[PDB]
Amino acid sequence: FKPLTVVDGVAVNMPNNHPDLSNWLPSIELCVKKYNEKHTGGLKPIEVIATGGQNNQLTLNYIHSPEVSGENITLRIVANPNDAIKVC
Amino acid sequence: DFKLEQVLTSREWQSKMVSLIKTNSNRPAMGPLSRVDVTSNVKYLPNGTYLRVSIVKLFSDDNSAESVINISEFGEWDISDNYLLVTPVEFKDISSNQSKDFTDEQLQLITQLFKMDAQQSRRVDIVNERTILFTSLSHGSTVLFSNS
Repeated sequence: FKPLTVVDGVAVNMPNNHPDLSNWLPSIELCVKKYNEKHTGGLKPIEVIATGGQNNQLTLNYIHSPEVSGENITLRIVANPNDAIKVC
Repeated sequence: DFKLEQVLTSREWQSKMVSLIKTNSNRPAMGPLSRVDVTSNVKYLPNGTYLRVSIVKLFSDDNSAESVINISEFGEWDISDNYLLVTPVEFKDISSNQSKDFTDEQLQLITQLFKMDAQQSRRVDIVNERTILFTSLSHGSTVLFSNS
């Protein structure tokens, strides 16, 4: 994978050769931070992998350390980027 | 080259996805849908067959699931380089609705849309020893994890 951004010291990555996700960033920053409030220490993600963008749909996959990777989850936002900030 | 096959077949795989929909104002043939929780379990057998069961909960305003769909699946699977090529053979849906928010036709549509995403081929990325990521051509993705 390749980096997109970092939020609360969690690396937000995206696939190699992925489209431009920079138009989502404020929504990504917010949805990572609002997730961290429930997930401290050992529950905190070691990365988030973003995908989507095309067709007004963003996907964030939360990766926890492999000791507790049963907490791994996909959050999908079905909102245009202007709406997406209000969803989180 | 079957490295990827050893990973998929060695384990049963599980996932959760929450879909949050504030573009709900753009589709009333889905109805008052605000949120969707999907929990899934899948095994890929060395046969070249898989089986999958998914629990879909639909939410309106209630932090209560207005409607639950159980979708059970069976099919063929194959690999080509990093791509997992699925081929569904049967999709069974059984529904439960404890609410007047959702109509039969809206649950049927949402069942058809989960059937449309289940049919698609997906790039497999190994995230760690317990974790894989599936990515579709439409750039949608899901993270799967395994217990033991």
